[PDB]
Amino acid sequence: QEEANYQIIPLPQEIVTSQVNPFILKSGVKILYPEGNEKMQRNAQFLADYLKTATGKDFSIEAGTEGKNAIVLALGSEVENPESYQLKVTDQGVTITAPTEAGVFYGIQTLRKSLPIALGADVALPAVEIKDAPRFGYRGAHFDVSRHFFTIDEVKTYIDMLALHNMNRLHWHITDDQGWRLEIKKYPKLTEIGSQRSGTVIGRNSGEYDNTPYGGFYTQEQAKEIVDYAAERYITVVPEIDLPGHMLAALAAYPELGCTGGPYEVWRQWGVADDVLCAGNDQVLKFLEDVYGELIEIFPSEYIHVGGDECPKVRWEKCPKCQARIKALGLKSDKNHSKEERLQSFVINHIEKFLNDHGRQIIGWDEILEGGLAPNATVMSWRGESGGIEAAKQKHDVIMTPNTYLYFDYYQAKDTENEPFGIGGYLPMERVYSYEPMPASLTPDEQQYIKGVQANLWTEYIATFSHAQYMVLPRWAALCEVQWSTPDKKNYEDFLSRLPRLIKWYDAEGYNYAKHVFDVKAEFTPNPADGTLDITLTTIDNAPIHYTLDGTEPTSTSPVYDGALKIKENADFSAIAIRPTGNSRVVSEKIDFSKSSMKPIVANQPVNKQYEFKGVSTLVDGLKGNGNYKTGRWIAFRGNDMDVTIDLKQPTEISSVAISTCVEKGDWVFDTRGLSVEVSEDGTNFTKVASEAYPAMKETDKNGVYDHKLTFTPVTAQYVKVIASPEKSIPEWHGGKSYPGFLFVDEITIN
Ligand SMILES: CC(=O)N[C@@H]1[C@@H](O)[C@H](O)[C@@H](CO)O[C@H]1O
Ligand SMILES: [Ca+2]
Ligand SMILES: [Cu+2]
Repeated sequence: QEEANYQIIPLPQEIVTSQVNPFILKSGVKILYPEGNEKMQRNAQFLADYLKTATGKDFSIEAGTEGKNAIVLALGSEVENPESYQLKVTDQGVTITAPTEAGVFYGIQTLRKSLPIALGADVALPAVEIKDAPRFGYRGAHFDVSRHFFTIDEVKTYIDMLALHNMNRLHWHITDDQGWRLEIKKYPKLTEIGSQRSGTVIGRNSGEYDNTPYGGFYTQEQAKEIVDYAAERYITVVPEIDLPGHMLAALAAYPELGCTGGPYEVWRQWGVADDVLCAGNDQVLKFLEDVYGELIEIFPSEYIHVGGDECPKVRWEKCPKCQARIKALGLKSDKNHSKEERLQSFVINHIEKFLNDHGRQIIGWDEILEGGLAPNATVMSWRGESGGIEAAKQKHDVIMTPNTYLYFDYYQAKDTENEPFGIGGYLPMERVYSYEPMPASLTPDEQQYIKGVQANLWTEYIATFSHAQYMVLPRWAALCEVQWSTPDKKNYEDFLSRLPRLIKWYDAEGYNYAKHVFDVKAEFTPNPADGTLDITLTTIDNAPIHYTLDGTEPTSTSPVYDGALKIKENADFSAIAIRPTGNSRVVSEKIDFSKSSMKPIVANQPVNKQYEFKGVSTLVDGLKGNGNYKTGRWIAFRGNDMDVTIDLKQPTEISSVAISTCVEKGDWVFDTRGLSVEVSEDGTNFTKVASEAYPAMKETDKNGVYDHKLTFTPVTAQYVKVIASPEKSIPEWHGGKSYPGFLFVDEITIN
C-alpha cells in the first residue's frame, strides 16, 4: 500500500500532521463541488484527471457540500490573499477551502503533488492541516515563439507545465525580427510577409544558412483558444508586441514604417537589428494604435507588454523625420538622457496613454527607463536587478526577470560540450534557487513595489518543444519555490530531497527534463593520516550506488556503495545510480596511486598565487588533469621552478619519477624546459640521481597534456626533491618573446 507525502514543491507555509488514522483513497470515493459553479466543476474534473494518472482509477464528480468518504472543494476563509487555500484531512474526509476558485486549484495541485504514481494501488493520505498562500501575486514564465515557432498544442503543454508549478502568468512574446505570429485584420501583410524568413542561420551567426523557408502564425481565434485554455487553469496570458525595436518582420511587411524606407527582410540570424520603427512617422503611431486596438480585443489581461528592449538609436540620429520630432518637442541631450532616448520615452508614453484610455496598464523591459519612465509603467528588470531597483525607488511596480538568475535559454551545466547547443551563460539549479527577489539595497517600503518573479525562454537555439522542456524543467521547480515559498523556509539540501517526487509527475505527464540533479556526486578527499584517497558518493534521492575499481562497466550486480571508499592502490573508478526509471550517467576517475601519494610535501620555491588552488598537496592526491588547466587538477609556476620535497616517511628504494604538464601556448602556458630528481636521508642535503633538458617549444608543437618520466638506477631515499623549470624566456616566434611563461603540473608519480 502507498502513502501520500506533503513535502512537495513549492513548500507550503504551514504543515501540521496528527496521530489520527489516515484517509484511504480507493474505489467508492467521490469529489464534491458547490451547485452550479462552472469553475469549481472544472476544478473537480482536474482533480479526477490527476487522480487517474496517479492511481489507475476513476472517481465520480457530483454537486454537494457534505459527504462520507468524499473530497469536498468549497469557498471560504479570508480574502487577504486570493490564491491562499486550506487542505484538512481526517479518516472521515478531505476538505480543500479557498477564498477563490484559483486558490482551490492550487490546493488541488498540492493534493496532486503529494500522491505517488502507483497504478492499481489504494493510497493513504496522512491526517494533516495545510495553510498555504503565494508570496508574490505575479508568478510567470515568458515564451519566445518568434525566433522558433511553436504550435497551439505545444503552448497548451507549456500552460499545463505552469499550472503544475502554481504559476499564474504566461508572458507570450509573439513578434520579433525573425517572425510576426499574430494575424492582424487591418494589416494582412504582417502574417502574409512578416511570418516568413528565407531560412535560419546555423550556430551563433556562423555564415552557414539553413535555406529552409520557415514560418507560422496564430489566427485571432487560435490566440483566443490559448487565452481560454490558460483561463481554466487560472493563468493570465500577458501578450508582448515588442516596440519600437525588434520590429523587422513589420518593416519587411510595411517598409514605410522604417526610417530608410527599406529594403527590409524578415531576419534569418540572431541579435539586435538597427532597423526599427520610425518615431518621426505619424503612420507608425497610427499603426501601433491599430495593432494594440486589435490585441486587447483578443487578450483581456489588464497588463499588456510593449517591450522597449534593445532599440538602437543609430537610425533615429540620421533620420530627418525623427530629428524633426525631437526639434518640435524641444528634446535635449543632458547627463540623464540623449535626445534619441527622450524620443523613445515619447513612443512608450504614446502607447501607454492609448492603453490607459482603453483600461489597460503597460509592462516594459528596463530600457523604458531611458528618457524618463512613462508615469503608470511597470518595469520588467532583465539586465540584472539594477533597472528594477531604480524603478522601485521611483515608486513604479517591478517584475524581476534578471538574466543573472532567470534566463533559462542559458546552459544549466558547466560541461557545455555534452549539453544541447545554446546561447551560452551558466544558470544551474543551485543559482536559480539562491535568488532572493527582494533586493537587500531597498527599504521595506520600496520592496512592496516588487510584484512579480518570472523566468524567460528565448528560442534562438530551441527548435523542438522537447528541448524547450529540457531548458525549463526542473529549473521551473526552483523558480516556483522562489515565487511562492516564504524566504525563511528556503534550504537547498531540503528542496533537492523533495525534487524527485515532482520528477515522477514530469514522467507521468510525458514532460522531458534535464537529469543533472540525478547524477552521482563524487568527492575525492586526501587522507594523509591513513595514506588513502577517500571517495564519497551521493544522490539527491539516496538511490543505490554500484561501483567498480577494475575498469569494467558498473551494473546492478557490481559492489554496492556502503560508505567512503579508502583507495590505497591504482584504480579505474566507476560508479552508477540504479533507478527503475533509468540508470544515471557513470561518474569515473583514474586513480594514479604511487609511493608519493598522500605523503607530506613542501614548496621549496613559491606556487603561483593566481593558479595555487588547493596548493602543493595537489601533486600527490593520485588525481591527474586534462587539457583544461583551470579545473584545480593543475597548479602553476611562473618566474621560478616547481621545486618540491616529498617525505616518503622511511628509507625507500625508488627507480622512476613521472609528471604531466598542461600546454596552452596562446595563453603563454608552455611545457617544462628541464626535470630533475634529487634524494636525501636527512631532509637538508640533496644529491641529483637523474635529469633531462627539453628544447624550447616550436610554433607547430601541440597544446594539451605532455608526459615526462625519468628512470634511474634504484636508489634508497627518505626525501625526494623534484624540480621542473618553466620557460624563463618565451621563444622568438611567439608574441610574448623574452617574457616568462607559466608551467602547470598535476601529479608527481614515484615508484
Ligand atoms: C529583453 C531581452 O532579453 N532582449 C533580447 C532577447 O531578444 C534575446 O533573445 C535575449 C538573449 O538571451 O536577450 C536579449 O538579447
Ligand atoms: Ca594530482
Ligand atoms: Cu525615423
